[PDB]
Amino acid sequence: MTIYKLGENAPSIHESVFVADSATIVGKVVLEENASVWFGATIRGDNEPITVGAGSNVQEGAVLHTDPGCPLTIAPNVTVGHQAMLHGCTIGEGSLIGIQAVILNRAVIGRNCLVGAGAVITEGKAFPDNSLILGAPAKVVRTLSDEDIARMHMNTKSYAMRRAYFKEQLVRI
Amino acid sequence: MTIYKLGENAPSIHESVFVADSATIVGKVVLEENASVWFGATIRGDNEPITVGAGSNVQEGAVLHTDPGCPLTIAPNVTVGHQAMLHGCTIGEGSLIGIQAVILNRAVIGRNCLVGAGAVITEGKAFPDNSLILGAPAKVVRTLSDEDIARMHMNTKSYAMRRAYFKEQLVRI
Amino acid sequence: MTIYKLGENAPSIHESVFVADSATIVGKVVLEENASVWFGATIRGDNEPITVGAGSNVQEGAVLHTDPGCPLTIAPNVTVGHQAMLHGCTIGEGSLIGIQAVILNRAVIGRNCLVGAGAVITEGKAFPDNSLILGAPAKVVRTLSDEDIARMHMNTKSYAMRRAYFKEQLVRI
Ligand SMILES: [Zn+2]
Ligand SMILES: [Zn+2]
Ligand SMILES: [Zn+2]
Repeated sequence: MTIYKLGENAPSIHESVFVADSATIVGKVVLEENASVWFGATIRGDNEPITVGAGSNVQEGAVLHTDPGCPLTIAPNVTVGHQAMLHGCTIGEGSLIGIQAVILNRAVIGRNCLVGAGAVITEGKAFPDNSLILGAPAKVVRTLSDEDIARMHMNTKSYAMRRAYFKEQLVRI
Repeated sequence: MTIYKLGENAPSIHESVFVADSATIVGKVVLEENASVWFGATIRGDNEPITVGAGSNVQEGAVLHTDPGCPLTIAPNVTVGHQAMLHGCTIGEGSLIGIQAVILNRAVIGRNCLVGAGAVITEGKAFPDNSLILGAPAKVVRTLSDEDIARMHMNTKSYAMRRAYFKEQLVRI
Repeated sequence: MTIYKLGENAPSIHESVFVADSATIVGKVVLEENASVWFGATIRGDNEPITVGAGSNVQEGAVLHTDPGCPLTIAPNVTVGHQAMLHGCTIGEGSLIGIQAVILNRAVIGRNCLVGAGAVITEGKAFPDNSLILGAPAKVVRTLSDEDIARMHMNTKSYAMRRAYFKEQLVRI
């Protein structure tokens, strides 16, 4: 596997976590219960700590990094889509980060936000809870409905389930 | 290698296929004759089936996935560029998907289309044959010329050839 | 590791280089002193040669490729950010390529340029030294200040240092 200890800092991974063999986890990284990191994703905890909250998933090729003074915190029940890039930011509980979305240092995404695929959130930007954030540079286009939020959570919960399926039914050929 | 069987579903790969050691193939995936999947690419067939048509290539870091009710079908002679992301869509024969392009569920790209680098095709969008599709959200900017189409195909055919070269002349150091 | 010889062409890597185990280096590739290639990055030297200048870094998931007649040359002291894609272009000394930025064939980036995250530089575009290049298609928005340039270099130099730390303190778990 690609789980690495850097210096004296070794990842803290809950047993229930699914970490794909090609998912790189380095240094100061905390992966909470029911979280999952997929193929090709990389979580490099060499500067500030990086936390992936319980029930949260980090999909294929997503890259999580930080810079000094910019810890990366992903709250519980969050989906980080394929190829996304989170850099030293804060993601609120229940949010969904779209495919290839880019979020830079100091950015703060509130609870239940949906960041659109291909969006780019610049450094220091803050967004209120339940916001649909689209564009590059991204901005709040409107508030999400109960349905939007419920579908986002359904996807995230589905991944928390898929996690167990991959842990017990995935066999190399 | 990173070829995985998920549950009872194992990938169907034609012997002529080139699958890079770091290319992840999981579950319900069909890779037809002369297709090729490069380093870091991931094809996750855990929901709907994913088919890569004969003579088609999936370049470095591209990620192919689907959601229930949204199978991913890549027709023959198609090029999927580096870092692209295809999610539950349909790609017509002879097309070219640009670098980092993103195509979401239910999108349908006709035959001989060229999707520009960095474009974003939203869910459900459909585009006619021979279209040059650019933007995010992407749209048809104009019809491609015989030359445009011929150059696209030349690239794809070149990859079908490069496939054999890598299968027999690539040696780990 | 993922260092590959293609045909008769084998990578030329300076001993001081840090090459992550999952970093793919193939064929005609030259990695100069103090350069570093991170997890999931791929440098495919199967067409034209690809050179990574001394003290330059190629971050997670970045993909470097070329096409015939389009060599890829990355000058010394350059930072290529996470998930960037450089295709047959020329990057001037002291520059910084932002996260997920895409630069296509024949593009020329002068010395000390900063390409913004998510930008897309089309084929053949040329940009003068000390330019802040943003957008897709990207363009020069303004000249960088001494500070901007100095901070860019600080990041790149920091990576040249981090390189040694990973070479001696990174241990698989
Ligand atoms: Zn970083
Ligand atoms: Zn998906
Ligand atoms: Zn290429």
